[PDB]
Amino acid sequence: STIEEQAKTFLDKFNHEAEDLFYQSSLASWNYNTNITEENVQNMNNAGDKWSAFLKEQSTLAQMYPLQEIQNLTVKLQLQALQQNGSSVLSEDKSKRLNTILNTMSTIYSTGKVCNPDNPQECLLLEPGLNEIMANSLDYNERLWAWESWRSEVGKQLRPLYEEYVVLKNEMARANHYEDYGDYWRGDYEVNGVDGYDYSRGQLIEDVEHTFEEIKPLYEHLHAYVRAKLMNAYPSYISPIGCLPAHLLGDMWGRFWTNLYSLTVPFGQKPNIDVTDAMVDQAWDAQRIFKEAEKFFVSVGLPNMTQGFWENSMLTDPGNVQKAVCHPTAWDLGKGDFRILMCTKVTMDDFLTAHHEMGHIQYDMAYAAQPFLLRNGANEGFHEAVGEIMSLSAATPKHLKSIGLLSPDFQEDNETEINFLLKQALTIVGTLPFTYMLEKWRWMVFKGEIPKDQWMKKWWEMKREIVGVVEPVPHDETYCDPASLFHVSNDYSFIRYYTRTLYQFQFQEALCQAAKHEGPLHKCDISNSTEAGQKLFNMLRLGKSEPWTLALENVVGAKNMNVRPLLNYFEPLFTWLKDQNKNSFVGWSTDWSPYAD
Amino acid sequence: NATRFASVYAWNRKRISNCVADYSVLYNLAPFFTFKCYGVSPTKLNDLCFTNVYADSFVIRGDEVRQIAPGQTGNIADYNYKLPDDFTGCVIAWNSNKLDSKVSGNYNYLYRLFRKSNLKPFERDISTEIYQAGNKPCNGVAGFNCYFPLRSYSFRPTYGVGHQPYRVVVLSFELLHAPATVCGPKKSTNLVKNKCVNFNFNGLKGTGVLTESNKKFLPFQQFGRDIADTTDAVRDPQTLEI
Repeated sequence: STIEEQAKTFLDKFNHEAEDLFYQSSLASWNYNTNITEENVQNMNNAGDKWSAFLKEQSTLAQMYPLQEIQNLTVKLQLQALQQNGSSVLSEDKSKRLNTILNTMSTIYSTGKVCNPDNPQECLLLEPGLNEIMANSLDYNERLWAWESWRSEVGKQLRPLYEEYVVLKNEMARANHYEDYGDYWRGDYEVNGVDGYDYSRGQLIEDVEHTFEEIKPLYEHLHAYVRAKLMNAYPSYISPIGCLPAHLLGDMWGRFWTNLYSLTVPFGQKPNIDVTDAMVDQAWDAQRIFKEAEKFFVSVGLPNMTQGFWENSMLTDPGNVQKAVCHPTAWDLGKGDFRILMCTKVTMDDFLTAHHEMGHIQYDMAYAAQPFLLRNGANEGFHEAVGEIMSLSAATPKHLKSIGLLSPDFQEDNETEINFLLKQALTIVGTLPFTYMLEKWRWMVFKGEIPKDQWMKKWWEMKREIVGVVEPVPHDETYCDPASLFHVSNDYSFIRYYTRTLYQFQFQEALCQAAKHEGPLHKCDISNSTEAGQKLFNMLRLGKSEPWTLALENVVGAKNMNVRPLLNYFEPLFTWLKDQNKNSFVGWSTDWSPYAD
Repeated sequence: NATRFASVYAWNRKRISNCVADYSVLYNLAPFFTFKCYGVSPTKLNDLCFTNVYADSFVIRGDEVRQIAPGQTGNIADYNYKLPDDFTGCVIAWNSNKLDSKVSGNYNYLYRLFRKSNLKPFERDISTEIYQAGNKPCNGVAGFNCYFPLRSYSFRPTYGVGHQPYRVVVLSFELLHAPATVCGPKKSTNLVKNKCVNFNFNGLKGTGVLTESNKKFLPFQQFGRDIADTTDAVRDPQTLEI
């Protein structure tokens, strides 16, 4: 009856079937990714609609009396993830139409069919087809087809389909006491209730701008190095003063720069570090590649795994009769369990993702006894930022010697680590301004300050001053260049990849200051140190019971988002790109266009 | 080793009284998943025994076995059950992936995570009370800052180490001022005859030579005495022989 005694009793009949109605869509989506039959897709639908109605049945009966009577800090930090009503504040003709437009947006992205209009008699499949023809085709007219036509037959009707989708998306968040849908992705970043550590949603707009100013000397030297090495490849297509064309970045849009590594090799006389030729001699199988990778988890100070991980999850593809989709996703299925489905091969990129997908297991292992609202990341990008600390530490040549992998007498000079660090520069730094200009494009079209004719004209004007690319053909107001990706078509957050590269670097810069490593941070390995886990164990168990401002105090000690771990990780990369750029053009300019002939 | 069990708020009281405990097939064989407890070691339970033993049957997650501790606070230890500071029992868990689970969700037994207040140790609360955290009443339904408690399980044997069905049987021991009734196993040795040896029987202790007796006896007796009040007879605790 007293007002101060009543803290929190929501987690009885909410937090026990928040997992369980998702559980019946968990394995039904997992059997959809292993056993694609005619009846293993129907159990995803009727059980996933029960969990989709569970978040709206309790939201209609939670509309009585307001929030301001609470005193405890543990009550408020879980309350923000349940009081979002979602789509249930609109009418009957407006709310259910959002469910139908999201099912027709993911179908044409996966089952698209676009090919050559000159000779359309042989027309190929998109997703295994066009992903691997970008790397080997050294022709200007061949790479022009795979970028232009894909947004010309798939993205031609999304432009009259995305304009009324943004308009209905403003109504579901303006009724949820927010200013827009633009801070709905920043709603997880909202910190309230602690004095001195208040992080509002309006503070995040200047914070991404503050960390982008010091990356402009680092990115424009990588912008001038790929361009200077494409003179012998493309002599009369790319200008040395202007920007690079966007249809030759190696992928479908230019988020990852991974296929431009073999053409921009600095020194071709020395071999790259390679595990693929030394794997087939010792005859490894699927049981070895997770057991010695779990030896990396014991040696820091995290406890062992029991028999439930080895007999439930399989690593081999179950025959050639049944199709199994094997995208690398660590399955966070509810209150702390992980079944791993990965089509493993003898591949270095498969070996680093074995430490990546198991790095999302070790974050959710420590708060497995915590509630499900606290069983999440500190933000959306906090889950994958603490997962790739095991992959950058396993690509270290000092770790490969202790196990028995590579040759025991391998030469390590100053010209060895530079080809490894420019491989990491097109994986970490190469996606960093590409994450910026799409999230700023999302924050400029949701508020509605711009007209309909400047919807796509603002997209190609940002890419010639942020990332330094220019389109070879111009687009009218009927096409869409950013809306043909995986995260935007299936309505996923794109802010989670900008904080993936920032929170990962803050943890690894201080992890071997506890383990007492002398040298650069790309030779830092966190193995054979039992005191290196104790700095992480108070951070791996804080989840959302403590916010992300107090989560960074025990490792790095910075309450704000800083750029200083990103600078001294690449300290040979800042010095050795300077002497080779004495005569080229630093940066980019807004005058060169390929269609301005 | 039952085929059914109960809820963690609907704990049955398996009253183990006037029994003989056999731990040579349960503790020494150990077919359970983990065998770890505090307070009293399980090797001291064969040589020490108690007045009244109480047991239960409940299946929980593998994450809630850290909550079952004397003096524990947290998620389960103050709102579903509470172990007291004088807890002299032991907590044994076993994975029950093939028996206690159910396909298409386990929707039969329920459990809680929070409560109105801190419960007493060994409290059987089966209430369906209506909560009110703020200043306006709820009239039986939930609300903004108004919640309600009572939801069931999520068990399935295809996943990892977090929330598999772990059958936890807490064998609570209690020593009272009453004498003991349930005591565990103790080993036996062979019997030698016609030699001056020592005696360590069930109710006898001495030193003498065992010969064949030619007298009559009562089977509810422990020993016998001669005309000079000395112990000259012993009954075997296993066989009906003097």
